[PDB]
Amino acid sequence: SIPDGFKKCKHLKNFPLNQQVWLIKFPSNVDISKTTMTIDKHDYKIMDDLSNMTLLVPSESKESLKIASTAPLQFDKVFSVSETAKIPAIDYSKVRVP
Amino acid sequence: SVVGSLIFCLDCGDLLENPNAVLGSNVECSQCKAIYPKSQFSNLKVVTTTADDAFPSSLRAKKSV
Amino acid sequence: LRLTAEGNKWRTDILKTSVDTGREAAAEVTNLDKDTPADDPELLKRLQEILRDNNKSGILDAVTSSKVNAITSQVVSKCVPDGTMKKFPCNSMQAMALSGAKGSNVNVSQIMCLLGQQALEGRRVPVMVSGKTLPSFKPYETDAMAGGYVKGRFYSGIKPQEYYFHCMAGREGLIDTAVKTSRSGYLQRCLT
Amino acid sequence: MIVPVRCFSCGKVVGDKWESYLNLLQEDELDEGTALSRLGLKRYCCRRMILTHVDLIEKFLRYNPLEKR
Amino acid sequence: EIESVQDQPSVAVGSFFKGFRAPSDTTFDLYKKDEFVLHGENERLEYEGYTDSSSQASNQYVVGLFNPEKKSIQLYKAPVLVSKVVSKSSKNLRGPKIKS
Amino acid sequence: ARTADFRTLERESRFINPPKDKSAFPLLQEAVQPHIGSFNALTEGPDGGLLNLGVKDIGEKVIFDGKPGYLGNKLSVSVEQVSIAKPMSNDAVERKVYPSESRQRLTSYRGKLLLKLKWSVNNGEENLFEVRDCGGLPVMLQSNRCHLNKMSPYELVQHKEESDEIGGYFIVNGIEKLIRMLIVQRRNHPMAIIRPSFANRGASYSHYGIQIRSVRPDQTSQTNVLHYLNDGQVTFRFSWRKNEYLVPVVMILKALCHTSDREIFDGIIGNDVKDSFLTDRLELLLRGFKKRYPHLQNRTQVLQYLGDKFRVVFQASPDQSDLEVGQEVLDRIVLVHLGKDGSQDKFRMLLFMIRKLYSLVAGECSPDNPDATQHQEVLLGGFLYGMILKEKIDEYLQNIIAQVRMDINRGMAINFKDKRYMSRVLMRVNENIGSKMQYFLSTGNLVSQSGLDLQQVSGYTVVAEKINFYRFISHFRMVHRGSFFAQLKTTTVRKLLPESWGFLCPVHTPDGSPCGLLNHFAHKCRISTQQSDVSRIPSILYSLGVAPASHTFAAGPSLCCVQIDGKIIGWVSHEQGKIIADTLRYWKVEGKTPGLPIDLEIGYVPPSTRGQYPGLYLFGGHSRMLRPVRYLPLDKEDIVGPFEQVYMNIAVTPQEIQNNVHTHVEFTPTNILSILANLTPFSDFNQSPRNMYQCQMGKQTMGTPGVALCHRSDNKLYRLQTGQTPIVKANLYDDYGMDNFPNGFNAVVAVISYTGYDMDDAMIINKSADERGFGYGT
Amino acid sequence: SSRHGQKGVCSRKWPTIDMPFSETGIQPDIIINPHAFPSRMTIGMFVESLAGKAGAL
Amino acid sequence: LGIPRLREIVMTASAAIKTPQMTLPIWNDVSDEQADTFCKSISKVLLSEVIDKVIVTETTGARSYVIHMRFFDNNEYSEEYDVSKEELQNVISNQFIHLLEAAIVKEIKKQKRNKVQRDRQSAIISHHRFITKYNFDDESGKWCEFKLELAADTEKLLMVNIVEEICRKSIIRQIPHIDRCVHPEPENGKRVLVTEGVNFQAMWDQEAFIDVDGITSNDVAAVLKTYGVEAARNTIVNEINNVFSRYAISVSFRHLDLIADMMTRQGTYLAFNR
DNA sequence: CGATAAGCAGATCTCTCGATTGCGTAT
DNA sequence: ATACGCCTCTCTGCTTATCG
RNA sequence: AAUCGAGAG
Ligand SMILES: [Zn+2]
Ligand SMILES: [Zn+2]
Repeated sequence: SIPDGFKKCKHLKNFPLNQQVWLIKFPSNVDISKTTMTIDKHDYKIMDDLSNMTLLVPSESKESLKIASTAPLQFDKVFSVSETAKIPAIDYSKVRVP
Repeated sequence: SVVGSLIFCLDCGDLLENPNAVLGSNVECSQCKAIYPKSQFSNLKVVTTTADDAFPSSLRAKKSV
Repeated sequence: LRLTAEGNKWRTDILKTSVDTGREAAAEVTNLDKDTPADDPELLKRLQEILRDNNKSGILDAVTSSKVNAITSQVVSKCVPDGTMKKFPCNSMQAMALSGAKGSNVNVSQIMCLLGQQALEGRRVPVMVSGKTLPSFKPYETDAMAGGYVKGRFYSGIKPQEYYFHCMAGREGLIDTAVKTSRSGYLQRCLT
Repeated sequence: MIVPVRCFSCGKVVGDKWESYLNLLQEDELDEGTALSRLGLKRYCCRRMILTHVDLIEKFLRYNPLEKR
Repeated sequence: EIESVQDQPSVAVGSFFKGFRAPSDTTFDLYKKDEFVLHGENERLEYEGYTDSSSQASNQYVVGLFNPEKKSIQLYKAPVLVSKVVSKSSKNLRGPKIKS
Repeated sequence: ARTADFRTLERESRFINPPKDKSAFPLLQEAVQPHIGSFNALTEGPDGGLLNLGVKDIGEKVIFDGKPGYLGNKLSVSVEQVSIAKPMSNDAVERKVYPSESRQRLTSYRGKLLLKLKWSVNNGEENLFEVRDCGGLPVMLQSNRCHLNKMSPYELVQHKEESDEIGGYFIVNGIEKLIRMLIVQRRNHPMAIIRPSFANRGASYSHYGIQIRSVRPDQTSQTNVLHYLNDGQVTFRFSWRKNEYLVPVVMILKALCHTSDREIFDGIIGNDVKDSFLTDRLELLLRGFKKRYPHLQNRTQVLQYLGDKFRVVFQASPDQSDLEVGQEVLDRIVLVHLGKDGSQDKFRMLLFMIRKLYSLVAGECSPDNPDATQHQEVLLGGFLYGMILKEKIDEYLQNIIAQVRMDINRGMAINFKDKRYMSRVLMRVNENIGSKMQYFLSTGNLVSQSGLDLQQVSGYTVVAEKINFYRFISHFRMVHRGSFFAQLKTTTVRKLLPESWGFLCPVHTPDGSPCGLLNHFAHKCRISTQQSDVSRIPSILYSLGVAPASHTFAAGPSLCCVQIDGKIIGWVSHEQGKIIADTLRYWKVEGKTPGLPIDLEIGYVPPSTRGQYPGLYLFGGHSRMLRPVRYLPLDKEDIVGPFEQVYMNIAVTPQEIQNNVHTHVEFTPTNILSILANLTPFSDFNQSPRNMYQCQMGKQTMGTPGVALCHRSDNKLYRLQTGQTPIVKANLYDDYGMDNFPNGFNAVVAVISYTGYDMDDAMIINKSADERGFGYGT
Repeated sequence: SSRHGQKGVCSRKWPTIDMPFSETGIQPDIIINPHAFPSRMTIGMFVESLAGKAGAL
Repeated sequence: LGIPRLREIVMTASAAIKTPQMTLPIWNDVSDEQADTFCKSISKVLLSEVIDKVIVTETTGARSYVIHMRFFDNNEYSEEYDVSKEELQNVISNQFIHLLEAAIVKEIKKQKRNKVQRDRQSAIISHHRFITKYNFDDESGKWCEFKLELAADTEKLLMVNIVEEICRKSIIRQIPHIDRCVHPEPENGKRVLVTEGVNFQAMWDQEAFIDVDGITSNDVAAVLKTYGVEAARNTIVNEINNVFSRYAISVSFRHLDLIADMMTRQGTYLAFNR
């Protein structure tokens, strides 16, 4: 069976690997088209995150998916991008009152 | 697959049977209907230690303070 | 109900000595070296172990209760009756406390000098699961006031946290009297 | 509810001073102590009788079973 | 630096279970509606897989190769699918509708 | 400057002319806001109302005639829309009725209740609809179904009520009744529990457990208990119809979602593979299940076994397949706060509860104290009204089916397609649902097929006696632990814990038998009556760094478990969880982000050494207890709850704010006390038992009940003739408008031993003052 | 009772001439024994008498 | 103390007194060090009070266990508990392994619903059911490792909870009905020695350290058993009186004597109840 | 016979008020 | 309108059992 | 007459 509205992608794209495999996770406020760096004048905290995330890469058919094995083929490093804010240090000279 | 005394099938992820609990040389997955051998499962070792709250005593109190 | 200027001076000077009593009691129950800072990681860890373990918590409570009771005794002996502006027999509060008409030296002491440590059953105030005894006090604070030792008196009034601890103790007394009067009578009936 | 005729403690007639007290508070911009003094209330027993009167009779009177509302 | 970012579906990542290994004879078929469905099969297995609707709208994942010598790091996009592997001989076993 | 003012001119002007827009005492209405809002939440609000959700989850009950694989014709009676009318009368065209008439007539003040039945036949072949009146349902005053709902003080006086009449109570038989607020376990939170009664529950029973009280969207609740047996197997527990059943946890684990056993291993044990305690217990559990039930190898078979096991107790219909009745019990018992279509989330929550049980039995987390205010919420009373109404309409829907079954078995023919037959049966049953609700109000007894997850039966409504306005306003702030604890000997339940700081008044508690059990809220404590918008919070959390709870495969106290109302949103490190909690608090206090309501209670539990089970817990539901507090960064008002408060440092006054120790400060120390405990002058100079005596005695004073006494017919009323305002009064004496209700008189008091006639506790009154009307009343 | 839990029954209606009188001329309408305080310790009642006198003045 | 004690004495006459105690006078020629030595000799020591940790190494290579019991150092426990390597080894050889195997076989039943060392190992194997190895550190008193081999039908057992239960419930050197003997500070001159249990005949032997003629106890039933009605009456008066002593409530001895003589009127310990 | 592991039984000041007390049914 | 039968959190002491 | 609720010492 196939759920309604689902249309199977038929032609995929290439993957130039024979280089380190990486995983990076972004929030929904990061424009992917374009360790505390600045993106579009914004602050983002970055850290790192018996395996469960397998890698599915199209074979020499561009129509299906396979599990690489060069036993899965796990990413060399898993990153994460996090939205943050600046907590204002309290100005005690005002609130601290006799 | 093997975790301490526990072995799980690599296909259906179902807990198998312990080797020394069934007919010889054939431990069978009840979901995949696959066949596993008694080999490569030499020693299902688990090392346990007592709770350290298990033996309250006069000497145990003196151990730390 | 009042004291002299010298009486208040003695009272505040002796109460200043009660700043470090809780920290010393914690440092000695936790077997740590005396004069260790109140924010020492090892002291905080040992206080957490003592919080988890009921018997160790009771040991800490009893030791610190003895120390703060000693401070209270010093204050009371220094300030009554030698620190009271109006004196017996003119001082009517002191007069009827001494005379047995009503009250006692403990009541006069609490009105004029110090309420002292508040005791729940036979221990200090209950503690949360975070090691806090009240939202105001930081976790595992080695302060006598945090443990229920109220330096206030009923003449000058007591702070909010002290008011809370005193309400704890008063509620405990009101519960205990009802339990006691409930349990007394079956014995006498069965005997008689 | 309504102003007492006399002061409770001494007995001085203070029932004729409530309306004057309100007048001196409203028309004149007098504080309560000044108004009470100018009414002739010197003893605090007499001062409290007018200073602390509530006058609930006005709120009672709005529930009139004899007039259409 | 970032040079190229892919939007068209190329790769994906799944969560079957810990230490999952699959034979080379099995493959997967994708579906896009963004909700995704994945499907695979062999003689006595079925690699069914769906995705958490409430989560995909927020979290996004990026894959890519890195060049130790150069700077033109590679980038890609890959959705996550939470898959439930099913048997075949233990799928269609039932009983009476009501036991008397 | 003057510390206080009598406000004589303002008070007398307001007495002369009641305001025409609104009452001048807003605080006097927030006091009864819990009761009014609880009664309001069952007809209005999102999702159609609590009564509508209750009928929706009651659903359809079916029967078969048997007339000629083919069981007969199917009749499914149900209700899908329930409405209450504002009370009218026929004295043709009806006219509005106001509670003054109910008080004077010595009768009840009730509105008609209408349910539209659905007499469906053959799953949609034809449906007969007919609205049926089900008696006059009592309603509480000043609610959205009362005719005083929007009237100004002027209009209230014109309609004979009061200048500042408050609602929150009902009128039955000309007598005013109030549904007391009960304090029950916090909803949708699994709390570890150590109880010797769990060991007493049989043999091979430990005292450990994991109890969660799930609450349905219509505010009904289901308690699931996750026992631990000494051998190693974990047992599920539930109660359905005043009896209790036990189920292996693995049965429900597999019935919930189609999952393997390696998935159960990964869910219960995370990266802690080397943890021998966990691995051995989990092996015991998995092998015990695979031994006891070898013929349940898939979700469908497990569900069918459950359905076969639960037929006669669940009143499952003859048509219901075993698989679907198993799905019905799975959706109707297990973790009902996730509801239907949430099997995956129920699976995650059961796995989390099992890991927490193993932590409790391994002594890595301390037991959660159930009587501490940290782990409690309030059953509002309007919510209990809605729950009882839902149970009564369920009984009615089952009684009409019983009537048609009796017709079938008496030999009479039927026609489920016949409106004449529907009319004939509908008049042979009992439709005084309103009279049964009136019975509940007038007795307090809870007649029930299900105990509504509650412990006691009687003692649910008390007369809102009006000896005095302190008494009256105190009725609406009293919270009870339950009548079970009234007869007991565990004194520890009555202890004044530091977890109630700012929520329960430390002072206001009756002395004697009800001491400690009957409590009162702090006057600034608020009980939420609606669900806060939480749909966008998971989205913000993923942006913050919360790894989703579907593809992370983590478990244990070594990581922070982010939950929302009992739904595992994701997993995160402890340091990052602390950062997330801080950032959420900041964004919640500053009113910019639309996805963070200020009522949100982000109760964060940091990691500790054998302390409480850690994790970030988010709550936004009904029945929570909330108090205001000044967030120190950006210096704005914040809202905290008892669960969140036991870990945050809150300076009592701004003078003792410490560097990097405090993030909050009370608005004032006086807002941790009740109204009665705030009205005591110089309370901080008396011995605390005397403050408690004053709270008890100020509700017993012959003061003024109210001013509309010519429009009431109460059994007994005490009125002080001439009251006075206190010279020494709290600033909150005016804020609650207590001058409207004088309670005593300023007296000249000599502390003197002169008479000889007042030594033990007596006092002497001047004879002349007595003859001048001092302290007179009728 | 006062607002400090000092409850007591009225033991006699003392005639006003037999009541003690002050240098101001006023005679108190309530007499409370000083012995009610030392054990109850209701200093709020003392300070309330003080503040009430000051306010009425 | 207090009313619960009065319930124990006059209301219940419980032979199962909650805190039985014996006051043991000391002869005037016994020093404090000997007093402490006697206290530790009399007081009981369980096996759990001498063991630091226990390591269970299960192997499926038929299924076997290697139970290693790590003890406190000899210079610690031989000093604090008056327990020796020989006494410890005898306890482990005799009682611990027998109790462990009894627990194991009961658990299975519930589930079915230096030539000296060589000879010692052989004897332990022969006497016990399913032990296959045994070695005790006879040169340091530091450990005791013994194997334990089960069948192949046996389901998995924790083998740590039962070991902990056995190690707690197995004694080393215990005199019946006595847990602890504490030497408090002497008061009013006479130096006393109070135990946390009652066993009159156990200290009847210790003439050297204990003046047996002055052994006064707390349990009224035990003294009735061993000494008679009148000693029971005396201890009734004393126990019903010293409850009022801490509360500083003066009750004449005529009331207590009349109550005691009513309670012992038949020659036994009759309570005031139905 | 007997020695626990287990099951069953009956207990745990005086005074003043008010409010309610039962539902289905067959003729 | 109405008249018969139906409606879950302590404690000591006495007594029987039951299994090697 | 019971039951429930509110009280007083
Ligand atoms: Zn398999
Ligand atoms: Zn006067």
